[PDB]
Order: sequence, then structure tokens, then C-alpha cells
Amino acid sequence: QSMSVKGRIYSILKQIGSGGSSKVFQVLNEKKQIYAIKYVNLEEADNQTLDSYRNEIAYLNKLQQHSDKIIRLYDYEITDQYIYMVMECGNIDLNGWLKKKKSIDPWERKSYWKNMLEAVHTIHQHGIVHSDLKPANFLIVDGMLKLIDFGIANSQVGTVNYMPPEAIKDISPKSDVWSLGCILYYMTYGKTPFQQIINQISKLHAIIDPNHEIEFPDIPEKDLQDVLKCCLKRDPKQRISIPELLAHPYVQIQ
Ligand SMILES: COc1cc(OC2CCN(C)CC2)ccc1Nc1ncc2c(n1)n(C1CCCC1)c(=O)n2C
Repeated sequence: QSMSVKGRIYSILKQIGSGGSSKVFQVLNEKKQIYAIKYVNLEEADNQTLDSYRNEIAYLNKLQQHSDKIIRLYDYEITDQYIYMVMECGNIDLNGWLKKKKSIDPWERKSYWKNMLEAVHTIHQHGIVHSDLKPANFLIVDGMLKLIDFGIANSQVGTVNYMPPEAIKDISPKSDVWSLGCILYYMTYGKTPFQQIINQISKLHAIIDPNHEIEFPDIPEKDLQDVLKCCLKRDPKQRISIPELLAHPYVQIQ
């Protein structure tokens, strides 16, 4: 098993993940360094899908310099047939890590929250709203959480547990605040705010219904409780912004 990206030879070790036209592999370069290669098959992609892919690459290549909480893209090879992307290899995705770990450390949680705010803050600064944030979008690379994608290109497929109420009616940087809040709620209470509701139509109804009060059990971290209360406001106008979350005592205290 082997492959070439811009003349540089990579030895395939394992297949990290799979998609529709996409395949992610854990590779090794000529200098025995470990990387992640994303392979995209364009042999079925239409011109709208191709441009969504070119856009996502350009943005990932641009926001590279702006924040270290954005996944490294070292090199890429684009042909009509295929896209090969030499990226940084992570240990695990946040979703996989949270599915494994029974108890999550409060210091780990703060660190992870901080990292998510910086990554999402950086994308917003360039006019990008992910609009679909889930823990699968975040990758752990040495205790550091990194944002995998920006939601531009067409791994927790079809999840409504992190969906904002405004998205269900149909979207601003505030939409990402609701999704991030759901991720933090999961790291706090062990489940997403609407995980108890199995029926998807009933679940969607609950997110958009203000008469359905979101539960906020008492925890030693009062700062943490306020963040969740501030993020999970159904009216985006009544919801806290990313620059404000970065100045919140939970992120800055101590
Ligand atoms: C080998 O290291 C990993 C293991 C891992 O856990 C997998 C969970 C599922 N099983 C079947 C295999 C291990 C998830 C991500 C990584 N690292 C990683 N490092 C870099 C990645 C990247 N993933 N991904 C996808 C996220 C989920 C699947 C692939 C990427 O798109 N890049 C750029």
C-alpha cells in the first residue's frame, strides 16, 4: 500500500475514516513522519459539488495562518479525477473520545471549550458560519481541539441534537453558538439537551417550543451552568455571541 502527493511518496498504514466519495488514511512520508491523507473521488461530483470542495480547500488553506485550532493542511494534489490532501493526523475525533470516556475532567472540558471558541471565532472572522457543528467536526491533536471542516464542502450524518431553533424554521454566527452550547452541555451533563426524545419529529418540535424548558441541573461550576444557559437561548437575539463567550468568567477565571 502506497501513494504520491506532489511527487512526495506516502506509505498508507490504516483507513481512519470513510465517506461517500471521501476516504481518510493514516500515512507516513519519505522522512517517516506521520500524516493524514484525505482522498476525494471526483468521478461522480457535479460542478456545484466541485466548487464547494475548491472553496472549502481555499478557506482551510487561508485560515491555516490565522489559528492553530484549525487542522493543518501541509499540501494537496487536485486533478479532475481526484483530490489528495496531506493534513495533520489527530489521535481521535471529539465524538469518538466522548463516546469512550465515561467521566470528563472539568479542566479538560474548559481547555476543550476554549479551543472550540478560538476555532469557530476564526471562521466567523472570515464570514464563515459552519451551521452544522457536532463533536465529529473537532479533532484531538495533543490535548488540543482542532476544527476539521467549515461546513462548505458537501462523521455524525443527519444529527438534529445540535441543531439551532432558527435552522429548523428554514442562520447567523449565533447558530454556531447553539451547536457549541449543545457540545458543552454533553460534556457537562452526559447527554445533549434533547437526547431523551427518540422521535425525531417530536425532538424537532421540542427545540423550537419555548414551553419545553431545557433542564439545567445543579453543578459545582456555576460559571459552566451560566454558559449553557446563555448559549441555549432559542431566540438568536437573546443568545450570547462568540466574542462575549471569550470574555465569560468560565473561560477567563483562574
Ligand atoms: C488514526 O487517528 C484517528 C483515529 C480516529 O478514530 C477512528 C474512529 C473510527 N474507527 C473505525 C477508526 C479510528 C479518528 C481520527 C483520527 N485522526 C484523524 N486525523 C486527521 C484527520 C482525521 N482523523 N479525519 C477524519 C475524522 C474522523 C475520521 C477521519 C480527517 O478528515 N482528518 C484530516
